[PDB]
Amino acid sequence: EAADVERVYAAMEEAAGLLGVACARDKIYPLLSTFQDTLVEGGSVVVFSMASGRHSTELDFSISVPTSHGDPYATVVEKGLFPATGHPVDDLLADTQKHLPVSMFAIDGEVTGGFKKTYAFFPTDNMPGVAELSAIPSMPPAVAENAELFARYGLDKVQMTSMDYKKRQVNLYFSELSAQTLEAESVLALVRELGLHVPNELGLKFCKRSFSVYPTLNWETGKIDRLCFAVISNDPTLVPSSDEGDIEKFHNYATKAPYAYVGEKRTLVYGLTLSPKEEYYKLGAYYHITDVQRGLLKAFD
Ligand SMILES: CC(C)=CCC/C(C)=C/CSP(=O)(O)OP(=O)(O)O
Ligand SMILES: O=C1C(O)=CC(=O)c2c(O)cc(O)cc21
Ligand SMILES: [Mg+2]
Repeated sequence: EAADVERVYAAMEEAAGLLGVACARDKIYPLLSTFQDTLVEGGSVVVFSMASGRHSTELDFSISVPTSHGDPYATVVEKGLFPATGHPVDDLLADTQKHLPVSMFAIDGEVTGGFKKTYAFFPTDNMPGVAELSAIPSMPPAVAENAELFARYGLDKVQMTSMDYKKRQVNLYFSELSAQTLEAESVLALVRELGLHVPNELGLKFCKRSFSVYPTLNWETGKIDRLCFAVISNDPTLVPSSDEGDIEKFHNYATKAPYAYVGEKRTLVYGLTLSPKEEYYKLGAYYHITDVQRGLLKAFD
């Protein structure tokens, strides 16, 4: 429906406007049109995310895509929206759906850059482990090379994976995390092994509240690029930052970002990302939600 495309895009501009970011329609409209059938409210998920520091001048969007519509990356490449990297990443999404059960897909882009990634959701009652994932031919070798470490910290079940075709990186979204894993002692030990920024008390408190944790890996080396802790909540003041600027900006976004599910509070997903020399903050304000998010809020918020 051409109507849904316009509705979604307008909302995207609205979310971007709050951050002072302009949307490149030539890069966005073509993509929304291609997946116009998924933009229908009901069982669709759409998120508009902001980030601090370096990525403060950008705005990302995530749109769920049912598997019934077919491999999303095969679609964008075939439609000439994105060029094949020529690397294993081009086959990872196809191989994943070829080796494991995928319950849903998702496309991810940036308002000025365009399409950049896809997601592969697995059945909650049948999520793969690190072993099954590392077996995928096109999966980064780093996944297998970090299997022991993951097990040592209770990172086993993965609710989904994402592929960034531009940076050639893979995220593993671990789920069903144990309290032990999120303990301050466990978190510090983990970050130290990965050589990442050491979170302070505020950061540690956020980690403990996390419902999901995801490391980013690459095909070049076996070193994890970064690790992100995600918290889902209806609370608009959870940004784990001591910066007056972040406190104000994230709160503004969390209370004004567009959303269609009027009748309920805005679903928000905050992220604390730790990189080798620093940490930055993220916040996804959901424009479309489903029972999945509703269930997560009841369980972790
Ligand atoms: C349910 C849907 C459509 C997906 C939401 C997207 C999601 C889980 C956010 C992770 S992405 P992100 O936090 O931006 O981190 P990076 O790709 O930069 O590593
Ligand atoms: O945003 C969601 C989301 O909307 C639903 C999820 O199940 C999920 C997950 O398992 C892990 C994540 O890092 C994020 C999410
Ligand atoms: Mg993003």
